[PDB]
Order: sequence, then structure tokens, then C-alpha cells
Amino acid sequence: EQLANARRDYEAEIARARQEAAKIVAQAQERAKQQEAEIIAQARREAERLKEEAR
Amino acid sequence: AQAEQERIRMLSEAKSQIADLVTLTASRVLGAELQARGHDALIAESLAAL
Repeated sequence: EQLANARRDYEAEIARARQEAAKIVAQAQERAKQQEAEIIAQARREAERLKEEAR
Repeated sequence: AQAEQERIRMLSEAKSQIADLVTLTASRVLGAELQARGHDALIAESLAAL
């Protein structure tokens, strides 16, 4: 019984840690992609405004 | 920075275009003046070095 309980606890701990790490990594990647897209859009808008002012 | 560089390039191109237009206008004015007065007056300059 002790051996079975130890094995089950270790398996549960490993699964929980892996799930948490995967979720955090996915959230960080999505946030970074969104920030990059917003930055690109803002840069394009600023360039267009500067070109209009120069013209 | 790229926008500033593009503005500088546009200013330089505008200055170049202004210079070219001024040269064309000066050439037209000089041609009209030569047609009116006559290029013969420049013949005396042939003895400056030749």
C-alpha cells in the first residue's frame, strides 16, 4: 500500500507540474504575439502619419 | 528614425528639383535674351584665349 501511494502521488505531482508549465508557456507566447502585432500596427500608423506630414 | 531619414531625403530631392527648375528657367531666359540681342556680341570673347 505504501509503495502504491508513493507512486500515485509522484505521478500526480508530475502531471500537475507539466500542465501548469504548458499553460503558462502558451499564455506567454500568445501575449507576445499580440504585443508584436500591435507594435507593427502602431509603427505602420506612425510611418503613414509622418509621410503625410512630410508630403 | 526611418521617417526622419525619409524626410531628409525628400528635402534633398526637393532642393535638387528646385535647382533643376531654376536652371531650366535661366536657360529659357538666356535663350530669349540671345534671340533678342543677338549672339554676335559674344564673338568678341573668342580672343580671350584663342
